Amino acid sequence: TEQMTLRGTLKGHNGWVTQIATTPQFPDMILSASRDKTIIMWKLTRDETNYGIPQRALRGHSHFVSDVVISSDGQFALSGSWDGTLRLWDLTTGTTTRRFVGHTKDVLSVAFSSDNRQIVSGSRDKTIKLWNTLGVCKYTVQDESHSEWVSCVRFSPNSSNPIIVSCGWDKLVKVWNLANCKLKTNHIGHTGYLNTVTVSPDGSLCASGGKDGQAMLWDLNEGKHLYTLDGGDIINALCFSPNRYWLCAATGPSIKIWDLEGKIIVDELKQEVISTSSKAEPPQCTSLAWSADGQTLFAGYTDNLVRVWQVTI
Amino acid sequence: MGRVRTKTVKKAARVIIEKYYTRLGNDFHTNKRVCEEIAIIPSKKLRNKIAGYVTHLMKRIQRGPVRGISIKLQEEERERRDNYVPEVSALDQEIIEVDPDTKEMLKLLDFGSLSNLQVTQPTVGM
RNA sequence: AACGAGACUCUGGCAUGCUAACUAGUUACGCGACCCCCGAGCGGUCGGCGUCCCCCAACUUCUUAGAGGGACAAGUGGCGU
Ligand SMILES: [Mg+2]
Ligand SMILES: [Mg+2]
Repeated sequence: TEQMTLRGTLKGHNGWVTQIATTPQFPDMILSASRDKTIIMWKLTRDETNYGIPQRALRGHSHFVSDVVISSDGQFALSGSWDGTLRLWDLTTGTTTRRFVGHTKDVLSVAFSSDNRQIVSGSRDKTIKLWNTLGVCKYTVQDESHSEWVSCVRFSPNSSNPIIVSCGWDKLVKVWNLANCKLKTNHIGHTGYLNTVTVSPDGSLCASGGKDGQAMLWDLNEGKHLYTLDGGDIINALCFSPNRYWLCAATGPSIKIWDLEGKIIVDELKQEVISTSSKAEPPQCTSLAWSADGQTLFAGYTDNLVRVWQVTI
Repeated sequence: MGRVRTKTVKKAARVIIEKYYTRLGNDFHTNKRVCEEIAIIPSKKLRNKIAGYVTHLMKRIQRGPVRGISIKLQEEERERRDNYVPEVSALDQEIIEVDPDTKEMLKLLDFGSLSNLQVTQPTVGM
């Protein structure tokens, strides 16, 4: 039986942990964006007395850091914060190489191309923006876009003809041809705003969740709606699997991991159960990331902690 | 000290909740932006105070309903209880039964079945 | 329902984030020069002092002043019909 176990916990932050990103190149370094305006790059010392130390704090941002992603080579990082600016870092020293100015409101999401050639950003301006990798504005989706906050944008991993997909606060999942930057199709449903969106590594499904609490699976090839999983409380971040057919979902205080084959829950990752003497008892779950080894997942919470969960047999 | 909010803040927060109930959450830094985008507050301090009272109201609406804001989700749970429910049934057992001087009364309007009796101690408090 | 209180305006505290500056500067070395060995050394090369002189050097940390941000009893524990 495949089970999950709490290996260790990482400390060093001061506010909420908002994003976690791992690269398949270096299996011993993690990026963690937090609400204390810093981005911590970790020294993942695999011991068990602790589990990791912050290696370097990428500083320089005037508000919350909402999104971060590592490049394909492991030498750069892209970040998007709540002052409208995007930053291209250097994982060797710091020294933000290029800031991507141009927005009127906070920057929510950020995503990197398959070859790290274009950049995409969604903000609260109801504007999706494409950028050259030199710090200039390539294209802007001004209208036919969402009517509310564009909460998340992602690239498809396919070399076969290219998709980008965006979810918003207008309870819609919109999909775009990347060459043309026009709409391909709509996706209706999801009563309530949308928190996240993701594409499977095979580039064939989009698992979208939000306030509703139900994770919906959409097909990127058929242009239909496959099926729905009621995730229970609420969905913060949905992430697919690197070497399995699961789907990890971040509910309020828990993490729900489905076997998609017969669409059945495998586990409910609940932390410790102190009798919290009033009010909302547990620190809620913000983000989660699967390691390229497919063996351990990292989860960033709202109480300044980053917890590890290892697959055990 | 102070920290007592004014009617201009409380009424604004109550209206903001009663219209945009589904956009508001439990954290302050998001309710701030929501109220910033849905309303027109002509100051930043007032915006923060309104968004801070909205959070304190939301933390309560998750419990029992407050008595100044009416939403749709919390009205159905009243409506669907004000219509009949299987907790209630009919008159609980339809073999209800009486005492004398009621049978003596019922006899004066022609009733004749399905009753009982009892006689008490002869006056109060004995 | 109205006035007064509050809200409001100026001000003090914070930004290694933005905007940009020989009527403000920093650092760098181009420097060049003075001086002392005060260090290894020779005294030179390396350094140490400079409101001494230059840069069509790179920058805005200190100075200036604009735009935004940021604090809300928001978080946690008690006391509260
Ligand atoms: Mg009155
Ligand atoms: Mg309290």
